[PDB]
Amino acid sequence: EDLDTDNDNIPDAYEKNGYTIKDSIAVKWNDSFAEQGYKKYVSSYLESNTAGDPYTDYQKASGSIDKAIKLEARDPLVAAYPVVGVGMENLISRATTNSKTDANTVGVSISAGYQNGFTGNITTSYSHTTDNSTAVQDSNGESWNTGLSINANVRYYNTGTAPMYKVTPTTNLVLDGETLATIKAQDNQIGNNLSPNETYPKKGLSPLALNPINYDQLKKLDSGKQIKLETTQVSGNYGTKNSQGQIITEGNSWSNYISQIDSVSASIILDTGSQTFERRVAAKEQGNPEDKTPEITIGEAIKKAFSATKNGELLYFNGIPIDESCVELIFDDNTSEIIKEQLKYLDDKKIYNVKLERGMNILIKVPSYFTNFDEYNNFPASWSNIDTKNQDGLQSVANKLSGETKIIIPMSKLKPYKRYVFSGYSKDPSTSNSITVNIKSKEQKTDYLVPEKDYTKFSYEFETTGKDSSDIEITLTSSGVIFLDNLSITELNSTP
Amino acid sequence: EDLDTDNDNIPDAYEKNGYTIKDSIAVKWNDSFAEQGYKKYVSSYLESNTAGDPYTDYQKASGSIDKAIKLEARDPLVAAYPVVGVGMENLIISTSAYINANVRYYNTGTAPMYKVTPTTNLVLDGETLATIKAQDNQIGNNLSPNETYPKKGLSPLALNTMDARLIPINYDQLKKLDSGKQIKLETTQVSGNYGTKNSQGQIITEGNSWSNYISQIDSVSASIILDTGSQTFERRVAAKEQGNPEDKTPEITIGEAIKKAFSATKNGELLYFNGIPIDESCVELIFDDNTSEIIKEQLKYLDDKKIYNVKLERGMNILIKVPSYFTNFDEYNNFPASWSNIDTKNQDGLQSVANKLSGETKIIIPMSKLKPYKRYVFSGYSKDPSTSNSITVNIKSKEQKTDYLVPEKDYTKFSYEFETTGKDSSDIEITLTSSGVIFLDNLSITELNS
Amino acid sequence: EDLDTDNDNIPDAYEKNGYTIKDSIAVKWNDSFAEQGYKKYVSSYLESNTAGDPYTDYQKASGSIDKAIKLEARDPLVAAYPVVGVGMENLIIATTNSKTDANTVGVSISAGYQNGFTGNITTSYSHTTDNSTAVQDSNGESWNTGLSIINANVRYYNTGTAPMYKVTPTTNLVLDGETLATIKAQDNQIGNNLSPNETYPKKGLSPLALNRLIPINYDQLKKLDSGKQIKLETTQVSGNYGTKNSQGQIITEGNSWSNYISQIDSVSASIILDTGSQTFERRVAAKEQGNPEDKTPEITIGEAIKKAFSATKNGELLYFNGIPIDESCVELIFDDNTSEIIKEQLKYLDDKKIYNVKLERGMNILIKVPSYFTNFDEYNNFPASWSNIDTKNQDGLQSVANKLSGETKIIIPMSKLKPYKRYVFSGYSKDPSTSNSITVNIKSKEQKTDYLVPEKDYTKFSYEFETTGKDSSDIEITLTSSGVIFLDNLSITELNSTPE
Ligand SMILES: [Ca+2]
Ligand SMILES: [Ca+2]
Ligand SMILES: [Ca+2]
Ligand SMILES: [Ca+2]
Ligand SMILES: [Ca+2]
Ligand SMILES: [Ca+2]
Ligand SMILES: [Ca+2]
Ligand SMILES: [Ca+2]
Ligand SMILES: [Ca+2]
Repeated sequence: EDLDTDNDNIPDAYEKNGYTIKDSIAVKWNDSFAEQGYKKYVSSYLESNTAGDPYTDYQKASGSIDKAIKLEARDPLVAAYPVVGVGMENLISRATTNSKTDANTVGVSISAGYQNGFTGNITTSYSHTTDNSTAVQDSNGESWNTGLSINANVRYYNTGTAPMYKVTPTTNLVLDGETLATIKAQDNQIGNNLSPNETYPKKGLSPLALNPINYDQLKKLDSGKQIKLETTQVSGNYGTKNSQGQIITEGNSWSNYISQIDSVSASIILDTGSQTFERRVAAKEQGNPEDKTPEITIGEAIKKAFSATKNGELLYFNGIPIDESCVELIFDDNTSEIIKEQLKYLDDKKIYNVKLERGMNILIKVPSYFTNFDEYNNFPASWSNIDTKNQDGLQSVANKLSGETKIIIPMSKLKPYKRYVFSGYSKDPSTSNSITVNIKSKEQKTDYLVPEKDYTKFSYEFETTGKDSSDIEITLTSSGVIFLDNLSITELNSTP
Repeated sequence: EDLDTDNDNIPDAYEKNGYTIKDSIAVKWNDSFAEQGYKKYVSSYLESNTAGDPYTDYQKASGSIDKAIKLEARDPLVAAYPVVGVGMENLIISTSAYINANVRYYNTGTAPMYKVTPTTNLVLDGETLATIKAQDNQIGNNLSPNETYPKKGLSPLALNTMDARLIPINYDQLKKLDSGKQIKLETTQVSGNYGTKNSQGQIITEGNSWSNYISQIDSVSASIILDTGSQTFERRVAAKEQGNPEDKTPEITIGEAIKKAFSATKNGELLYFNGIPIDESCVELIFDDNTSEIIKEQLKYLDDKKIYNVKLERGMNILIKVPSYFTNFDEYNNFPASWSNIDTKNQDGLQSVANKLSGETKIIIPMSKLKPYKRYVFSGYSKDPSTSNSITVNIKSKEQKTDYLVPEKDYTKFSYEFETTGKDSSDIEITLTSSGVIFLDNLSITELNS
Repeated sequence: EDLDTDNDNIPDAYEKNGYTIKDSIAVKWNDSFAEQGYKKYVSSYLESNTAGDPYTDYQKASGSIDKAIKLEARDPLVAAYPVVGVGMENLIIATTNSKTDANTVGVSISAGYQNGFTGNITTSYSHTTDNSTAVQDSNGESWNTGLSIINANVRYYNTGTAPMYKVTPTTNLVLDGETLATIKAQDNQIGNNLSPNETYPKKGLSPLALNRLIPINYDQLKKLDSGKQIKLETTQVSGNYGTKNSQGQIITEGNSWSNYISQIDSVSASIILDTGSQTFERRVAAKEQGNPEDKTPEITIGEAIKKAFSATKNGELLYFNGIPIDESCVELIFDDNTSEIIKEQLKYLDDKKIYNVKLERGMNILIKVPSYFTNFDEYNNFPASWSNIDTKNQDGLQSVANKLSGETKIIIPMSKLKPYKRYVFSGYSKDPSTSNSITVNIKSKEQKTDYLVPEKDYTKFSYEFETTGKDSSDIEITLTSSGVIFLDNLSITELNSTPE
């Protein structure tokens, strides 16, 4: 075991089967290393840069890279890749917020039930975190025509795993479908450095200010739509070591690698609700028989990309459960088609057990409130008539629904002018009971549900209107006995 | 031995344990070296730049770096890191309207910065007036630590160019300035260089950019700030990654970190900066949420129950605010106004002696030596073996404070937050009462934010 | 020996002790070399550049550097450092400039000095780049005449030991507190060459016109009218140094002097010598106090002065181009920290001389030679002769004294003094009987009288007197004693210029 075909100081056999770096030397992987904290790395023995990034497999695995790079990008399959966008703080004035997911979720259709095996949803307008949508937070029904009777505050963000140096973004002013001009940061709106999961200017500093609109767009802006600001391209550099040991970011353009990484990877986005992450994971092309990129499943990709913890069987991200049945998976058309085609040949019927291919797009939307009756409950109020003396749950226990259960959801906790979906898993062994669900919202809707012998997922939509309004009431009425588990509420796009 | 994994001219065995530099070559540490002035250095044996700065462990330890770098940054665990800001001295508006301001750059780090080009924000109330970047006319060639540009004894430089003349667009914001508002100045980013010696021996600061190292240093270190009331120092000390078994960064406590970072002397047990006590009980410690949580979690597993014995961790933020007036009844008393009901015959103090109080203590503080319109706190430690007396405070301030405190069997610290407003207002009255006989020690007064 | 730790072509044993360069190679020092004119060099054996300048110890000692560098900087302990400032000599909406006014404005003169410390203390110690100009065109009229409700003439100067190439000063144009604008030479006010002790343009050339138009307020105009204290601050200067290359050519292109300014200022002590007309600024390297690995040699203050200013030691007293610059023959001015260090260090010395105190890092020293000084031994530069002088004595401070019994008068014409300037009259007196008394009278703009009592040994006394106008009464100084008194080393030193 001494061959090095790609010449990156890792033997072919070790890199094919499994290796780890100890004392700056690659060693064969042994299962006893897991408790000591070492991780099992695998990469391609024919290419020195498996993920397509500036750093080779040895440099990533051994940590011999910039120390500002996230520890997730030390896996050869996870690329070091900045994701820089621009978000609007104020416009001129009234305070506004921004969302990196609304454009992705605006085009998802929610149905009452889900088909066999497949659990996630399908979007028609999949977008990345660089697309940003503005939402006015200081609106009280007034229009923008008042006052005038007829600059801009921005703050760059990084959702990638690598820092970008000398950031020069280019953004388009989208007048709800119209473009004034393309604007490029000339000399004073350049960020010298922008670490992952941080903004420029840093938190605690005033939003950046950079140096007109017609009544037709004012009428559009006043009625139901808000301006959006998205980046067409960003130019920046990366750091590498000299022969004298210095770090240089000059001539090291990130644009030399944008196209290569994007074409050998699969895009995955995780949205915790407060902070958002976007990762690229390398995959192999199907036709080529000389492509030696390791093949891993979707759950392994999630664990490697987001450094989730495998506490038993379910993955946990900083304590938040991100398991297949605890989140809302959103794919585009092609990825959903591939997953559905691959699921019929798999007896497990799990999305996370499906092999990861290049070109797939996955979005994970973590619920705002989720309960599983085992260890996790973050609902603002406790559900009524909770039964836990059962051992027939989806994972550990379930809820023995016999009668009526209600939940009190204050309007203050939920963001106004937003679209939500209520989801959960239900099972009825007798297959002779009916479920009636009523949601109290701006519009009251009544829907009937027929559970099956095994666990199935249901979903119902509702919207919240107005900061000052009535509470939200959800009730579950059962004719007989119904098994309930893994109830959750996720936040979809905003509404006019 | 002679094994050098990282190739930085220090053997791995020497780095794992202590080592020191004698005659520009590394040697094993011996306890007899401390009496001759030599210092004990420990660093990671798997990396050449433990702290993340442009200088390796051997260069820092042996002093083979720029001589303008402070001696604190000669320790491999303390980073050589400039902290450059801008401070506004005068503000001028005149005629539309032309804005000129008088500023002066500051450096609170351990390394000089060359060719300083700061960027600062002009904000009056949330809204940024403009983003200003210095031009060739107002770039500082040299900015040494603990020094300003221009140096002391020179007039502050004026900033009135935006290459041009700066001019606000609308007048409503300028008119709102008179409506009880002010202009704020904060530093967004600063450009600059560091010196390295080339193959001919000359110092070069041309291709060397400090921005190539900001993200890396800020990511592998902990931030500590020491404020003595007159001059402020900000330091970065390297810490290890929690989940990495291959991270060989040495692990040190908070007191060791402070001693290394600020070159504080230690006479037996206490820590002195320049004769100013900076001990755990002699200053005010301020932490953010995460650092406070880590410290509280780690304290319950430690018998001594001291902040300075808690292991330093990556990402922690510590602020040390040295009290302006501090007395310990032993060797230091700069209080302008004497106390009441004082009996100095005791031996049950925190370090040497204490003060015997029987009843209540009230202090009338003259405000002549006090800076107007600043929040203050009066702090100290109290002892009560009986655990049967209650302590309450009667405080005269903007909002009158009446709170209750229960002394413990051992020494306990009392500090109550209050806001003082009005120079031409009523005198500040502070009253504290105890039911029985109590022992009090380490009394101090500290300025805070206003 | 042969060991060379720092790789600068001089053995460590040679650097720890003295050494000298003969035939471009270092040799061990011998006491007999002083006759041939050779000098004894010491440097740090762990450092190539002891002084912190771009030139190593061997390059400095062997003289293999730019030939425009003064022989003072041939010593490895004396840094090759340019001190470039801007001076103004013409006002446009005829003028002299003093480079040691900010230092002497804050010095307070007292009659008596504590035993051992025969020096003064300043409050606003500044360097020769901080320059103040005094207008002499006005004879009593204000600037408001003629115009009521932009290009000035300047000339750079160098008081260092190294030439500056491609000089680009950044002068701070501050009138009184308020800074109107900060300006910097761009293309036509850049000096290609500026040798030490030289100006740009040269002495026989007209001053260059300073660079659009800057508004001037009116209140500051009458502020100048009340008192003329216009200042011309130089915040920074850009320039290059010359070094040889592989071809053998002198190169001054990427050789920025700013790469070395912070390093030199951090490992050295600043000393300024003012010789009445010309002013010199030097930097001498010193050691770190708490560093066992710092091998910089330790020298005293007198040794540092002799090394830095190339003074000649004629016996035991230092001489600078004939002018005596000994401790008792000049006016030493320190700042607070240097003064307290010297005061602490004197009480552990038997001799109790400032020149015997070890030089330390961060020290600031200013030397101002008196305008008129006599010692009754060989030097007497007063325009007139002191009356009632008894040269035949042996109890003098160095050789002889002035046996005083009665009254002493000196005539001093006003044309020999610069008007509107604060002055100091100083000397040493001693009375073995410890019973007589001395009274003095100074005839100046104010009639001031002070009393003085001598001691068993010599004790310096200092008194103030000012001048006003070019046409006024002559300055008369009276020395009156009851019994017999010994006087020696009488001097008059010119301090700052008083406001109009
Ligand atoms: Ca390989
Ligand atoms: Ca490979
Ligand atoms: Ca469950
Ligand atoms: Ca090593
Ligand atoms: Ca090391
Ligand atoms: Ca005590
Ligand atoms: Ca040598
Ligand atoms: Ca040497
Ligand atoms: Ca004499």
